[PDB]
Order: sequence, then C-alpha cells, then structure tokens
Amino acid sequence: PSMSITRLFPALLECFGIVLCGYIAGRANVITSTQAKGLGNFVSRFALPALLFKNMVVLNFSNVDWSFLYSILIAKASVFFIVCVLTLLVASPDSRFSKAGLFPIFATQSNDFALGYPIVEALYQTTYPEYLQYIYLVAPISLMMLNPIGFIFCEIQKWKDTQNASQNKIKIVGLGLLRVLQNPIVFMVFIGIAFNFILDRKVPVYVENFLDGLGNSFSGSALFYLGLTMVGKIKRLKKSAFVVLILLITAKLLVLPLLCREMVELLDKGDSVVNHTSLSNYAFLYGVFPVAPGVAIFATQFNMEVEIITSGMVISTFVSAPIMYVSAWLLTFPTMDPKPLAYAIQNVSFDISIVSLISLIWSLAILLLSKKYKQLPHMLTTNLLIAQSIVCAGMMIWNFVKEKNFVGQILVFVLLYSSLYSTYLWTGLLAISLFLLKKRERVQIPVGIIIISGWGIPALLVGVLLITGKHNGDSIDSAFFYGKEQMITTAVTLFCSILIAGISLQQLTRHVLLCLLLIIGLFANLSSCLWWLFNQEPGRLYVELQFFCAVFNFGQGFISFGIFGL
Amino acid sequence: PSMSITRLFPALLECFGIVLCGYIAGRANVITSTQAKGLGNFVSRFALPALLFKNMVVLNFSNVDWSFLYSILIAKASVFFIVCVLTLLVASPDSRFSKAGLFPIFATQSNDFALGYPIVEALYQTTYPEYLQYIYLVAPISLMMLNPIGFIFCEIQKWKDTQNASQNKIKIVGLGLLRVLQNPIVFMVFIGIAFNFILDRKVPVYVENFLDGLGNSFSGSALFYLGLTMVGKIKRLKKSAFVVLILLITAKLLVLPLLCREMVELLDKGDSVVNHTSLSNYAFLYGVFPVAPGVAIFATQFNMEVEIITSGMVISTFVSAPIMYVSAWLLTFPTMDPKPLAYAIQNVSFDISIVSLISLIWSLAILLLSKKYKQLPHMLTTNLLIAQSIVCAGMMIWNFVKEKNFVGQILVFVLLYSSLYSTYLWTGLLAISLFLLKKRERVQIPVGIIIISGWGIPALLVGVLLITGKHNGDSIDSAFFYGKEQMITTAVTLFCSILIAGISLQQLTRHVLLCLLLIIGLFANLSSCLWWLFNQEPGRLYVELQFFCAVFNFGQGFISFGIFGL
Repeated sequence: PSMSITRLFPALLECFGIVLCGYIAGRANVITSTQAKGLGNFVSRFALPALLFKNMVVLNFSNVDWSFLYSILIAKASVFFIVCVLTLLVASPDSRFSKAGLFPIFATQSNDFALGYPIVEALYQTTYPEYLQYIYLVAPISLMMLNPIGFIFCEIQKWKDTQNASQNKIKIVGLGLLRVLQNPIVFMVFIGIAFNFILDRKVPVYVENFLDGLGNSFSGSALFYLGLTMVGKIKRLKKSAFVVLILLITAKLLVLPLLCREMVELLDKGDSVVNHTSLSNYAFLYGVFPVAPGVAIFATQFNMEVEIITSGMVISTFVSAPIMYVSAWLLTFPTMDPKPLAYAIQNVSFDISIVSLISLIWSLAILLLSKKYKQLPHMLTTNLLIAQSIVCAGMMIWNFVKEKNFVGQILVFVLLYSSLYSTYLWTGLLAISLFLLKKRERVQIPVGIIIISGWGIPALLVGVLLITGKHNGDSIDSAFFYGKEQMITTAVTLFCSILIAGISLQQLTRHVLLCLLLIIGLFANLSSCLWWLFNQEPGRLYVELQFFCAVFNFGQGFISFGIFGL
Repeated sequence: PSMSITRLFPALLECFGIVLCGYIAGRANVITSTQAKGLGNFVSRFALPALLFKNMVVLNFSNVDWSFLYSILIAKASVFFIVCVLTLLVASPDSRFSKAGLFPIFATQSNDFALGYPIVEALYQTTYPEYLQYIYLVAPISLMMLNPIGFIFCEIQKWKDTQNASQNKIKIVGLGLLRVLQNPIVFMVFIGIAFNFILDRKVPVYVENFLDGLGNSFSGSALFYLGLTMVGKIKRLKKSAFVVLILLITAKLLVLPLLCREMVELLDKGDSVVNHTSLSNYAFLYGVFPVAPGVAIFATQFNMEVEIITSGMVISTFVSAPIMYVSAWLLTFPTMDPKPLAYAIQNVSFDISIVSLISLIWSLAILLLSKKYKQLPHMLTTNLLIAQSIVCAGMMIWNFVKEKNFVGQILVFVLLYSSLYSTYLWTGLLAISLFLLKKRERVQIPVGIIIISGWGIPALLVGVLLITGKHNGDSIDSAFFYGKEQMITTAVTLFCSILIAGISLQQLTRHVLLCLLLIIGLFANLSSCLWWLFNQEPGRLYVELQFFCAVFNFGQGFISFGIFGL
C-alpha cells in the first residue's frame, strides 16, 4: 500500500554511483582543478539558486502544515544546545570556543539538497508528493537560526586569538550576521519569498525553461563535485580524535532521528493515525541524512580544525547509506503481513548479496594478484572469502529460482547451505589457526587436512540433513525449507563453532579483528535459532532478529571487505 | 484661517537662539571636548533612536497618503541625477569620482529632524497636525535609496586611490551597503516597523515614559551640539571653490523647492483645491530646509573634501532662515484680504526691524569701541548706521503707536521718515565722498557742511511735506499717511540720490561694496513708487513689490552688519 519502499534501493544506486564515478575520475588524474572549480562554481552560484527559486515561486503556503517545521527546528535546536554545552564543559579552554563553534553546527546542518532530495522523491513521488516541498523549508530556516550562533563563537575565538580588547560584542555579532547573510542561500530564499509575494503564485514562461534547465542538472553536478572533493582528505588521526568523531557521528545518526520521532509524536495530535505514522516515518528518515560539505567550507574559511570536520563529513556520507537503508526497512516491517515480510527479507537479502558480491570479487582479485596466499594464514582466509562469494551467488540464484525449477531448487539449496555452513565452521577454523600460531610452536600445520575438513564436514552435514530431512517447498524462506531438523543442525553448528572460537580466544591483528567481529553475528544467529525452538508461539520481537540475522549472513563479506580490503 | 503663520517667527527665535547660545558657550573655552562628545553620543545613540521609535510605533499606515512620498523622492532623485551628471561632466578626472560621490548627497540630505521639525510643528500643530508624521517618512526612505549610490562612488574613488585591480564591483557594492546600513537610523527604522507590526499599534507603558524623556530633550541637545560643531570650521577658500559652493547652495534652496512644487501639483489630482494648495505649501517649505551635518560626518570618515562640505553646511544653516521666512510669508500673501496683507507687512517689518536693531547696536558698539571713526570716511558711515538704528526704532514705536495717540503718531512719523530719507540721501553722500577720495585731490573735505546737509535736507523735506500735505490717518501703512504728496517726495528723493550714486560711480573696498549693494534696493523703491503713480489701477504684482521694498527699507542694516561687522 503506502510507503513504496521498492524504489528506495535503485535511488541509492544512482546516488552513490555518481559519487564513485566522480571519485574514480578524480584519483585517475583525468579531471584537474580547473574544470572541477568551474563545476563547483556552477553548482554554487547558478544551479542551486535556480532550483530553489523554481521550487519556492510555487509553494502554496495556504495549505502547509507547520507542525513539521516546529518539530524539526526544536529538535535541531535541542541537539545544538546539548552539543554546545557538552563541548564547553569538556573542551580545554585553550581553543574551547572554536570547538563550541564548529562542532555543534556539524550536528545540525545536513546534505538535504543534493543527497536527501533524490531519496525523498524516490520514496514519496506518488504516495505523498507534498513531502517534497518541506525539504526547502528545513535547511534555510534552520540555517537562519542555529548556524549564526555558532559563527559568533568562532569570531569570539578569533577575537581571543587576536587579543584585541578594543573590539566589542556589537562588532562580533555584526561580523557573524554578515557572514551568515553572505551565504547565498539565505538571500535567494528571501528574494524567492519576495517574488512569490509579488507575482501571486506565477512563473514567467520566458525564464521557466531556463530555470528548469539549470535546476535539473544541479543534482548530478553537485554529487560529482562532492565525489571529486574527497580524493585525498582522509588522514590518520589520534585516539581522542577518533573517539570524539565517533561521538559526533553517533549524535548525527542516532540522536536527532530518535528525538525528532519522539517530539513529532508529542506535538502532533491529529486524527487518521496512519497519517501520523507516515509523518513520523518522514521525520525519522529526514533525521538520518548525512552531513553537507558546507561545514567543511566554513571550517576552511575559518582555518580551524578543517581536517577533523572534513574526515567526519566524508565518513558520514558513506556511513549514512546502510543506516538509512536499514531504517527504512525496519520502519516498514511493522505495517505488513508475514508473507510481505518474507518478500521484503528476500529483497533485502538480494540487495546486500549483490553489493557484497561486488565487494568480494574485488577483494578476491586484490588478494589473488597480491600472491600473498602462499603463506599462513592467508590461503584459508581466501577460501573463506570464496565461500562467502559462493553463498552470495546462491542468494542470487535462489531468489531467481525460488519457484522456477525443482531439481535446480534442491541443488541450489544444497550448495548454498553448504557454503554458508562452511563459513560458520571456517570462523572457528581461523580461530584454531590463530590460537595455534599464538603457541609459537615449530610444528607442521596440516594445511591439507584442515582445508579438506573445512570443506567436507559442512557438505557431510548438508547431505545427512537432506537424507534425514523432509522436503517442504511451501516455505518462501530458505531456513524453513525442511522444518525443524535444518535449524537444529544450524544451531548445533553455531554452538560448536562458537565454542571453538571461545576456546581459541604477518598481519595477525587483521585476522584477530575478523575473529572478533564475526562471532557477534554468530551470537545473533544462535539467539535467533534458540528463540524459535524454545518459543514455538510467535512473539512481537522475532522480526528484527530475522532481519539482522539475514543482514549478517548475507552481507558479512562487507566485514572482510573493510578489514581485508586495504 | 488656515496656515497660522504668526507662530513661525517665535519658533525661529528659539531654534537659532539655541544655536547661538551653543556657539557662545563654545568660543568662550567654557565647554570642552569631553562633555561635547558626551552630548553628541547621547544625541546620536540615545535621544534620536528613542524619538524615532516613539513616533514610528504609532503611525496609522491605513490613512497615510503616499502622493507626498512619491513626489518628494522623485524630486530628490531627479535633483541627485542632475547634480551627479553635471559633476561627472565638469569635474576633472583626477578626483572626479569623489566629487560625484559627496557633492550630490549634499543636495538631497537635509536637517529635517533637529531643525525642520520645530518649524513644521509650530506651523501645523492645530491646523494640519498629520503633517508632523510625514517628516519621519522622508529622511530614512530617501536615505535608503539616494545616499547608498553616492557611497559606492566614494568607494570607487578609494579603489582608484588604491590601484588594486583585484577588487571587483561586488566587494565595492557590499562595502557601500554595509556603510549605509551601518548608519543607526536605518535599523532603528526597521526595528520600529517590526515593532509596529508585532504590537498592533500599542506602546508599552513601562517604557513610554522613558521614551518620552529621551525624545523630548533630543531637539535642544542636537541644536546645542550643532552650535558647538561650528566654532572654527570656516576658512578662506578659492574663487572656484566659492563659485561651486554658491552653485550648490542655489541648487539646495532654489531647485528642489520649485521642482517639488511643480511635480506635487502634477502628480496630485484630488478635489477641494484648498487642500492641494496646502499640500504644495508643505512641500515647498520642506524643500527649503537646510543641510544636515551627516554629510559632514560622511566626508570626515571618507577624509575627502571635508572643509568645503563643512563650510557649505554651516553657511546653509544660517542662510536657510531668511529664505524660509520670506517663502512662508510670500506663499501666505495670495490667500488674504488687503487689510490682512497690511497687518502681515507690519508684522514682518517689526520682525526684521528688531533683528536689525540687534545687529545695528552690535555694530555701533564695535565701531565706537574701535575709535576708528575719527578719519575719513568712517564718521559718516557711523552716522548712516545711527540713522538706520533710529528708523528701525521708529518701526518699533510706530507699530506700537499705530492707533494709540495722535500727537505721538505725528511726531513718530516725522522722525521716522526723517531718518529714512536721511539714509536715502546718505547713500548718495557716501557715493560723492568715495568719488572725491578717488580723485586723490589734496583738498579739505567740508565734513561739517556735508554732515549738517545730510541731516538737514531730509528734515526740511519732511517739514515741507507736513506743511503742504494733508493728514489721512485711516491708512494702516506709513507710506499712505498723507497720500500722493509723500511718495512723490520719496520718488524725487530716490531719483536724486540714485543719480548722485550713478554720477559718483583705508578700507575703500568695503565702502564701495556698500555703495553697490544699497542701490539695488534703491531701484526696487523707485520701481515701486513709479508703478503706483503710473498704474493707478491695482495689478496682481504689487504685493511682492511692497514686501521686498519693506524688507529692504527695514532690514537694510543687515547689509552693513555683514559688510561693516567683521
């Protein structure tokens, strides 16, 4: 029914494909500074003003609900206040004012124009089109209130950097207001409001085509410039810098969205509760949008703490996608029938599976071209990567052959769960291998025996499961293909491999990081299976259990991509 | 009826008495820079903002005619354009942009707050009170449009003074707008408009008393500061500087008022033609207001051509009063009955007479304390000054004894016209004396004979006029006391003395300047008398003839004050 989520995935595909294409053109020394600066100037001075003007000349103020506006600004202001007070209490007074100036604006300004708008239109084009007009009401008005405050703090820092007591507060506040009004968007917003008032909701035809042409190309050009502006801005930082950056990011993506949810539910008191639920969905999806590069520009012009802000922004752009994706799906689950939930879990499984295939074949190509798998413990890690690639390809085929052929279905199921169980076991096998290398014992490693075991016991369990199991082809989910016996086997497999990991626990640090991260998802799987078997009756909690288990099982290769990928 | 002009004179009295008191406290080294700067800061930052805020919170926009506003701004803009184009065509390009920046703003900004408001309230308190609310609509709004333009020209000059081609037009226009918005009045006007919108035409009682206290003392303090700020800013300039200054002043006081009249008559098309006439009167009296010191401050901060602007402003303040006075009276004459016109001419005669008495006794005290009247040609000039003082005192008594006593009336009339005719003759006597000194002849000057003649022939003519004349006490004017015979005698007196001046024509330059300026008024008098005798029927032109003749006859001592006063 409402909230068509199927179109969300393709939109993220083009949105991040443009970014990766820009970055690829960047690091190849193909695109130089000249045309990059030209495109940036075109975006900042021509495309964005035209787009905002065309969207603001037609607004229909007479039928716009301001509960959105009040809710979003109050949530942003509360977040800004919390961040600023925390900064002033924790930061050392040597440069505390600078931090209190640039840190909290990172928590309120978001890339709602180039990035958020494609998703919101892809999700609300035919069901709630009116939502598309609220975005242009958020970024400017918020920028009117919260950002100027931070500005004067920066000026205060600059003032105490100059040690010029002659300057008064009037000059500082004047400079701050001058800086914030010098930002183009505020005065195009003002002129657009003036033109809407003057023209009485009319668009001149002579310039309508020009405005459409300038505004339609804004998104792609802005994303391309963003991709170009992250070629070499990621550098190593200190432990305290990492900690404060993580705190900032968690504030960005976990604090504002939840607060927006709660106080949107608080403020609104309308009827037709479905509309209120959709409103909360819109607010929460809005809260999770990443950080705009405008704060990076502000830091650059202020020439203070530029590197940390740039690193935070570039990391936030990448981290936003999985979180907003899981958010959209998790919010969609409660209002669906169990068979639609099964369809949704297959869909997300395919999506994460294909992305993970891209990651895994990239990693396998890198490792094979490195020729570093001849010595321990790399060959078994490559074998585990191969098992991941095979199980993800099994996801792909199985979703393609769910109800296509019979014998194909059984063979695909057998190979699929063989590879999956091989990954489960190989986690514990790498645990044992790392533990025995830790012993520093000059004893030969039975590499052939361990690899044949790691590929044979999973196959043997799959075969005996097929022999003892009973076929049940009416279950869409692969877990319930035969019934109790399969997930009893999976539970005992999990229990065994996890005990192996626990008793067990040259880039050994990389391997031990992997041998730590994998077992959390392993506990997730054990908890899911033990919950299903102990609790025959269905609770109101297994939906996110199933979703997280599928996500881990079917995108765990992302972990190896992150760790064994650079 | 309407346009009560009687209260105009006293208002000018206090307005310029405050100025002279401030100047007198200034040159006595009694008031120093400290309290002067304190009072100036109080006026600029506290009194004026409070006054404008209290007058702007209550405005009643619903019933304000904007024909005034359109008319006044279009006239000011036309004047500004004419001045700027003339400046750019005539000024040499060495510093032409600076001139085109500061010269035309001198022609549009006026002292409408401290100076004009007392006159407009004194003339329009009970008849057209609403007029008082238009003043605060003129100065800011005009300052919004015309002055900023000039600013960028100054910046252009500064830019070409720096020879920095890196700066673009955007920076220059930004600096100009920053300077003009930095002026306090614009943002108190904006905040006052905002408060009027918010409070829905209400004034808080808790601050109403404070606002009244701050705004009531603004006028006196501003006039006092203005008087202090002219102690030593008048210096000698060159001939071209004098010529351009005279051109500027004539533009100030003759161009804007007439243009405002004509295009106010053009734009308005309302009924009840009396209202339109009053509107034109208001516009013309507004156009004649002097120059505010704000342009002097602008020149000082720009540090360009400060002396010429300051001299022009300080001269304009003094020159404004006689011109606005004669304007008010001349505009009032057409709509009155002949007996009210006679009353008005007696009133203006008394006013100019008492001011001229102040001037004449000051000059006589200076000359007598100088002891420079022992040598030619000073004693006869002192005698002429004495005759002026006596004839002005005769004005005073005669207006006091117009219908009080009979024998007093005849004796006052006799002495009065004796002194007046003595002045007429003594003009020609000084002409003869200067001509005979020009001869460079070592011949004794019959000083006793010439002085006894100069005091005796006028008395003899008065006596024979009394003997041959017929008393007619029903005429309010002194000219028509007896009838034809008196002004036949005056006409022959004028004709004789003026032929003496023509055939005739050590500070001889001062004397010849006097012996040039006096005879213009002499022609005015001859023209008036010959017009009355040749044209028995009354035309529609003798009103200004009579007014100018009375003004000359009864304030000619102002001429000797200006020339024989320093």
